Amino acid sequence: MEISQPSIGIFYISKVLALAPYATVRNSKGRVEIGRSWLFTVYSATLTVVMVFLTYRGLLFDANSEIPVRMKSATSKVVTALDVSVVVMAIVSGVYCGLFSLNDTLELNDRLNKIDNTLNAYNNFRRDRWRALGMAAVSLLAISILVGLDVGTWMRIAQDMNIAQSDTELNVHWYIPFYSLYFILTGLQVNIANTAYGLGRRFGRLNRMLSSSFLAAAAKNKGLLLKSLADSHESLGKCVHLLSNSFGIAVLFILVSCLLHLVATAYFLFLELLSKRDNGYLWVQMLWICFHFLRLLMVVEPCHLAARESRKTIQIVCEIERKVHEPILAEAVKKFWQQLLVVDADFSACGLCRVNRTILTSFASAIATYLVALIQFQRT
Amino acid sequence: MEISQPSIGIFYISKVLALAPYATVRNSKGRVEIGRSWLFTVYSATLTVVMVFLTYRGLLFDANSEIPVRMKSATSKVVTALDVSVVVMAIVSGVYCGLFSLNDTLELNDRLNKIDNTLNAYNNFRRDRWRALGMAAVSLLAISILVGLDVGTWMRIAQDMNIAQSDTELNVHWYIPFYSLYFILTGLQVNIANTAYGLGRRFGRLNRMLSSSFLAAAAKNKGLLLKSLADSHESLGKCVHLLSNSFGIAVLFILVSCLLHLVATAYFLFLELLSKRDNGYLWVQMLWICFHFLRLLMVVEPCHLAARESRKTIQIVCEIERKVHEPILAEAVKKFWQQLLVVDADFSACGLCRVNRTILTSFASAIATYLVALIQFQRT
Amino acid sequence: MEISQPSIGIFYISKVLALAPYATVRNSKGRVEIGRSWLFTVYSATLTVVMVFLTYRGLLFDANSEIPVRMKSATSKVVTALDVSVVVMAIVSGVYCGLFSLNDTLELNDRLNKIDNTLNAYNNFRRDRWRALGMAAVSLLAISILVGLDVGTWMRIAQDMNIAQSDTELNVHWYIPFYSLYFILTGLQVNIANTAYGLGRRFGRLNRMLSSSFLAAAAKNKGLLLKSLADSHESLGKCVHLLSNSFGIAVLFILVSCLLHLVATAYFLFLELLSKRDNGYLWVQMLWICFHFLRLLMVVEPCHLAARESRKTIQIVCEIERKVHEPILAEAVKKFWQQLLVVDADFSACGLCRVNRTILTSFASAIATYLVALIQFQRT
Amino acid sequence: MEISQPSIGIFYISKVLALAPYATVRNSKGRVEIGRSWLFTVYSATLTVVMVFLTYRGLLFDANSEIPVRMKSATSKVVTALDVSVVVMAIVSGVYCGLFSLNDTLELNDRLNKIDNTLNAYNNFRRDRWRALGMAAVSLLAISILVGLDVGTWMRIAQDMNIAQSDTELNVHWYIPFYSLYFILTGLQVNIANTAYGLGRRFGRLNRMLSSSFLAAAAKNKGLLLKSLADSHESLGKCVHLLSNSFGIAVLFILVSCLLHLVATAYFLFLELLSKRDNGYLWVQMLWICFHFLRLLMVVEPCHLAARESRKTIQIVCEIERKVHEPILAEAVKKFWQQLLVVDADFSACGLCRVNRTILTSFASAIATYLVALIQFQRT
Repeated sequence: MEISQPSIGIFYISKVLALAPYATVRNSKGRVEIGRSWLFTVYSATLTVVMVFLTYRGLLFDANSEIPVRMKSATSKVVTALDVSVVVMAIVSGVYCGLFSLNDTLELNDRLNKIDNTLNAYNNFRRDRWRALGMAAVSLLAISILVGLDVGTWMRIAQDMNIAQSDTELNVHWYIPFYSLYFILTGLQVNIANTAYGLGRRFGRLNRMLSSSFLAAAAKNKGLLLKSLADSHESLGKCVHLLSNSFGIAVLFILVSCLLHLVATAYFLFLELLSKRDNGYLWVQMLWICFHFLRLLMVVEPCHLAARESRKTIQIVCEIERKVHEPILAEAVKKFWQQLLVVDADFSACGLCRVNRTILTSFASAIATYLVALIQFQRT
Repeated sequence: MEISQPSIGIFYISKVLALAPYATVRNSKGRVEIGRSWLFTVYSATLTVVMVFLTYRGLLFDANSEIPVRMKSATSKVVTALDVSVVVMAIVSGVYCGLFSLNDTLELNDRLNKIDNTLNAYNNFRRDRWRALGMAAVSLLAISILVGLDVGTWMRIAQDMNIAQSDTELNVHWYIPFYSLYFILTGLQVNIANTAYGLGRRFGRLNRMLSSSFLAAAAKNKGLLLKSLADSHESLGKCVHLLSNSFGIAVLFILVSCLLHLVATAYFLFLELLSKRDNGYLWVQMLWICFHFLRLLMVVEPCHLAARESRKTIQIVCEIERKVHEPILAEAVKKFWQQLLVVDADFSACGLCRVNRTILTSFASAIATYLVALIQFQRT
Repeated sequence: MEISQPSIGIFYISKVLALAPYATVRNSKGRVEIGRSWLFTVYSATLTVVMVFLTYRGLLFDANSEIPVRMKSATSKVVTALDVSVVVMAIVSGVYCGLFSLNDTLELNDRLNKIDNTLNAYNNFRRDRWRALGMAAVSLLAISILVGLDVGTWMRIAQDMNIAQSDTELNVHWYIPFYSLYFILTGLQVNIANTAYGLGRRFGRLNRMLSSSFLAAAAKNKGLLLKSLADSHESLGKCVHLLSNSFGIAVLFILVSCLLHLVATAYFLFLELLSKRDNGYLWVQMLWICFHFLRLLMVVEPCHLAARESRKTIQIVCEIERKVHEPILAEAVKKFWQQLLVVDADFSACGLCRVNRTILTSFASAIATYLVALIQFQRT
Repeated sequence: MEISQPSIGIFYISKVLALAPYATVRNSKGRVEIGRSWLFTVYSATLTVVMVFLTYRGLLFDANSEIPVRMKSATSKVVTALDVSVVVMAIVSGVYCGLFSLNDTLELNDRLNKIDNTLNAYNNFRRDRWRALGMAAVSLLAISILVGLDVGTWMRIAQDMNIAQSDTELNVHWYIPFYSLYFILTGLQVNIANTAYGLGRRFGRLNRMLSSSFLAAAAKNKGLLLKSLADSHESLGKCVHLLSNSFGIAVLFILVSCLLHLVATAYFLFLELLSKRDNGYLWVQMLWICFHFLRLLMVVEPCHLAARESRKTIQIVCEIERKVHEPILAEAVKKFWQQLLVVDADFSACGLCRVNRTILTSFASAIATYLVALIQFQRT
């Protein structure tokens, strides 16, 4: 997990959302030290347990209410329970990752500090800060707007089904912890995306530096510069492995949540389209499909970008080999090419799957198969 | 995207079909310069928007007509809407690719000019021109014939269902923009196939030159020739990457269109075969299956051929290593083998999938699964 | 396609079955020359066309008879037509491969002669001849027995359904060309399996020779021996590619036939088990499942064995590197290791799929999916 | 198969469970010699045949009883028969593997003795013994508890359905051989997991030794130490191949058993949940799901761990290359890197599939697909 000064806003958002239980004090040199915050550690554990219990308490209350709002039919009960369960597993995995990844966070940030020093010619504090804040603001605004629309639509649905001998508005009011869990999930995805995007961006900066220093006395300094670039590439690969080892189960549960959410929400959209009972509900479900697809991209694209940027470095080095003539420089380029021969670039979610754009194709095939099967389920 | 003098006819076809908004003036040396044509740029954007709007306007008109011809049943409505949607996405992606790939087109054609100069012993202007014109003519003739047959069959179907209190012929007449979109899709596929086939053909010419110059004073010239061949192979690989980066989303949407078209048309053929209501409709649907399979091959085969031709070069170089004895020549062959160790050969459609003949197996499995599921859908 | 003196019996079986239209005259040196036999070329083409036409004529006759025996229900009609179609495509592809693979056959046999000369210490004429004749005899005996059982069972079924106003025995008698096509398919599979098994066996002999000559004046001869082994390995890989290029579509259609046959026969076995109408039919269908699984193994196992044997050579060479000290010998082993780094070992069926034991897992998954879907089809 | 002094308890458990028919006498040096035990060889074969026959005899008795307990409905009959069949195939494959893997067991233990001598600094007799005994005790306790719960639940179900004119308790009493087969399966899985975990643990110890001796006169000894580490890594890879060649079909049938068990038990849990007839049965089925998932992990995780540990050695060696300067030491590290370039690390179950955590994803997808299809089967 990355905590830098440009992206300190994302870290604060994750910290208040029980995902980054670390206390950071900025040094006079601009470097950010990281240490365990036991106050926020117990706060994160307590908040996760309490709000997960509250979310399931509201689920049971809706199921045991006089007039259920969401847990009405057996199919609706199973779909709603699964919808809550995937969010709960994703946020719990994210909090667990944040609690037990302090050492890997320290190693990742130390390596990133060294890499940033190496690539100081391509650092942009303003652009990085605005990109990080923009991504966090857009994600939080999107989830806030969709939560407001969803709660309003469900409040209207509850009012329509309301009977004078029971209250249905409180049933919608008891789903507030579920939407707060959605906020925690959004913060966790923003934090993971920020770290993975930073790794891919630094890989791209390394490739740009290689091409700008080797394809567009002095030879000793140039060889030292190439040695620094090779060390930075190896360190960036280790950083990718650190992020995978720390948040692999979180990414895996995010992917599972995205798959189940897309299938279930599309199935509900088909049911409402067949019934044609409400139009605003259809638009809200379409927005939910967009949100789930966007967060799937937000977890998939950064890993694919990092892998691609890290895998084109060997082609750049091959060109450098075809262009180098100096003995010590050619030996250094040979060492770099040998290192790049066996680099493990792809992001792995605990070894279950490799996180790249191929996951999108697998997700699309699985969504189509399960959706069609559910249609046959409904007709029968 | 390739624009050469032998294949200038395909470029003109793509230009009038809103896919190649580039102005090319032939030099006195025979080289074709390429520049943005703002007249054809705005023409391509305007034509795409206008005819897409007209196609969907005709779709809505058919759905809102007194007697619908194609949008009759809910299953028919969904299938017809999806049939129009995949064509619209494919042609829009192709036009978008053609609008924002001028720089990559310039780089690809510059590299191809250098490669053609290197392999001038294997260039055949007459054969290349006739192959390109033949492929374009066959594709345009096939789509023209199938459009005429489809509109005639649908006109007959509309006449059979016609009632004196409504007009059904105009419903078929409003599907003309959809068939024009089919023409644009055919032109886009011809352009992509021409570029990819040219890359694979040049890879094969490079392999032939390697085998004819190294397996069947002077040594310095021979080593320079091998250096040119190695540079040509690297440039051809970069050309494949340029084509993938420029038209990857177009190829991906073409593949999606082919998959959906094959599944939907086969499902309609099964429905008509079960009903046994019309025989000419069955033959037209069979021709549509042939056309969709042929265009799937036309987008899949060139990429597979390019990958295979580029991947056998390393075996040829290994034989050259086993046959070479000259010091400078052996060093050059060693450099070539090292370069060929890490070549990225497969064509990638935005990283979603690798375009080769394995896609055919995946398509066949997916088609069988979805088709059988649709049969169970219809029986229920 | 391999035609050697030990396996000349398999070649004669394939020749009389319209699969090997080659005229071979044995030399005084024991080498078998191969040339096109226009008499057997036109015989193969004529026999294939005639018996394919007869098989489909009998299919149409059964469908148009007063009391159909196999083409009774629409589901039965589709299953029986597909059962005939896969056999027809497989045998036609095999005959087409045999007609247009004379040059590759010549190259493969020339390479195999050189390899056999290199590995003459491990050649066993008696064992190879008895293995080839045993495989051919077992396959022909199995298909003969199953054809007799199938025709007897169908004759009994026709007699049970017989009505005095029609003849049903002639309906079974018109399926004789279909069973002859099964014989041609068995011969084609035997020929392909013999060639692929020979390639894998020679790979294993090469590995044994490497381990027995390098792991268990003189150094110059030993280096020459290693050069011969490296050339033999490269030639064996080219032989695998020759077999793939010649009979890839035949192997692909054999795999398609095996998949469709297993699914359809298992579905019919489930139908008969549900009906419990006949027990001998159930046993015959179980034998057909065994036969289709065995021929699937007969086409899959040899390719997997060849790939495994060719892929363990690099490990043997790595051990030789760790054991070699002589300068020229170490250089030769380095060249061999470099060659083995980039060997294309897996058998490819026209690039559609890689033929190994992974195909068995894919087949099992596909069979389970389609079978379960067909069960839901039948219940509905 | 591994038989060491720390893990001698697992060997004894496997020996009394007809899985390790080997007689071992401990030497005065602490080394364990292994030889065929014909008494236990015939005991293993006789016990396997007898109890398999008894399990199927009880299955037939339940099917032919007046009031069947488990083989009541046709769906129940098929599910129960498949449940018994997968266990029978798994235990039979395990016994067959144990009977015909004496030579590979000898080779594996000789190699492991050499590796343990090489890595004697990281051997922990107490920790290894307690880990092996703990894993065996936990697995046996879990299967014992679940067998007791399952037999008690089925006894209660039989008592509820009991009619005065028949006995149903004996029907449950005749399923005792099936539960004994479950015990044999648990012992076989413990033995396989112990061997695979030992291989992965030794790979990790080798990586730790490499990092502690090369990253944290004398140079000759250090080079000899690296040569020993390289030999140990190659020997560990050969040990993984020995385990795969010996117990590949056993692992494959264990995977098939796990897949079928998870699908069938989940389907029965869904049926009972829909019926809501018994709650204790639901809890027992949930425990069975946990047990099948845990044994799937117990067969999948060790292979994935071994592959990962063996695949990070090349990265460690790359760092050593970047840190080494001594000529003979650098040459030794170059040899080690060359060896690690082409290491076959993944565990293969007879080539059908590669055993790693990707199997979990494939299993999850297959389970979801078959389960949903079975739900549609039940509703229809």
